[PDB]
Amino acid sequence: KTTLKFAAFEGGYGADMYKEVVAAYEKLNPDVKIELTTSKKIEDEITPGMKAGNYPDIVELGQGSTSGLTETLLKDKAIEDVTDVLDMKVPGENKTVKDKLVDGVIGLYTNPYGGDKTYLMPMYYSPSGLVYNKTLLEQNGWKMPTTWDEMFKLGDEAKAKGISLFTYPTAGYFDAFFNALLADIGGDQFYQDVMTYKKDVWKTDEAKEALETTYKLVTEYLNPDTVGYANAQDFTKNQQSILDGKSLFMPNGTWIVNEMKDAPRTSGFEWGFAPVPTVKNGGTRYINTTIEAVWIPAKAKNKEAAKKFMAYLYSDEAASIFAKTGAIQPIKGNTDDLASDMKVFYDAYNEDNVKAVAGSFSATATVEGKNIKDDLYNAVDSVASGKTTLQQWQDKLNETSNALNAA
Ligand SMILES: CC(=O)N[C@@H]1[C@@H](O[C@@H]2O[C@H](CO)[C@H](O)[C@H](O)[C@H]2O)[C@H](O)[C@@H](CO)O[C@@H]1O
Ligand SMILES: [Ca+2]
Ligand code: NA
Ligand code: NA
Repeated sequence: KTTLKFAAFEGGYGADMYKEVVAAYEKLNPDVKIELTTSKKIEDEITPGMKAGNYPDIVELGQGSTSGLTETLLKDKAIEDVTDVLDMKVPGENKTVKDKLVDGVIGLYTNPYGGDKTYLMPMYYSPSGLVYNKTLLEQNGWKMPTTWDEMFKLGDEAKAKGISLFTYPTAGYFDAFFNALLADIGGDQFYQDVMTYKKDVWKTDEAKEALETTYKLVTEYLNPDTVGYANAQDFTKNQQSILDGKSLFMPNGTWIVNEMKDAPRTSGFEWGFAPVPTVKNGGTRYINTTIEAVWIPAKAKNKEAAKKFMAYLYSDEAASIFAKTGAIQPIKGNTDDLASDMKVFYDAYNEDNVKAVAGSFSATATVEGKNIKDDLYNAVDSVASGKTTLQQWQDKLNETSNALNAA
């Protein structure tokens, strides 16, 4: 009867998840009609509607997308406050969303403005770090490095066999990379200082070491085809180098299995997962808790019906549908009885001296002509191409961060 418009980003977990979730919600609430749209370019799909005033009612699109639409709408104050959804009952169950959510998932990612208001409800619960061919390392006797000195020495040995040490799909995948690396060096509070634009945080030795370590990685041990493929159309080709054995490591999450399931691979390939190495021996290594976001535009016409469907996305019925391709909703018990192909990822949490890290940059203030994500993530391509020095990389980060601190 009543029509709801839902637009969901199609990623490594696939688009058939939302087709099956929408149909299940329409089975529970037959008076609700959901016009589902899935696309790998959500902004280009819904922009004609937003330009014509026909906004979607609910959008699944986490931060760090290629278009940056979620961050743009947060800057423009165009995303509805959905704090009340936490206290809403999940359709078909006798519990609230806040009761089912895992502890600590509400933070700077879900509350980008820094307060207790939730604007981006957490989607998925994927650990992020480095993925590799477990078989290739074992056949060459190469142990998984825990430090970057072991990492660079491994890159020297791999190049003698025609293998580059490092690659990445797009430069945006350094969000989880730096989240772990910054917490590896400076610690928990230091990472929060970076996300909250603490004064002169990028002039600290901890922040300089994270950039210098990433500098040597992308200027010497990078696959020569990485930058040329670091786009929305060719990012799977950089990931394909891992399956072909031409690259050893790349930063990614649990969606990589279903995303590359039909791709060719070296004989006996097996997915390996590990946290991002730290700098010091025996130091704590962090695993990034990568979540996406579901939200409601401020210009949506059917906000109440979208809130009830958003609460349904945390039901057990929707969780079982999402988990078929590796998408683990951030609800309790969802890491129990995990699929076999997810075990190699979540078992990394059981390693010694390994903690979790989560969050993104604070959207509490905006400065004209400055994006801190471009100066840290997107700048990796310029650094790898040789157009940006280590000092220039650090100076622009400090200038933009301190400018956001004063705003
Ligand atoms: C190129 C692309 O769209 N890849 C998506 C991926 O989005 C990327 O996620 C990483 C996370 O480290 C980073 O934020 C990057 O900027 C994003 O483009 C999705 O996370 C997954 C799962 O939805 O599907 C694709 O791989
Ligand atoms: Ca120091
Ligand atoms: Na997962
Ligand atoms: Na999977």
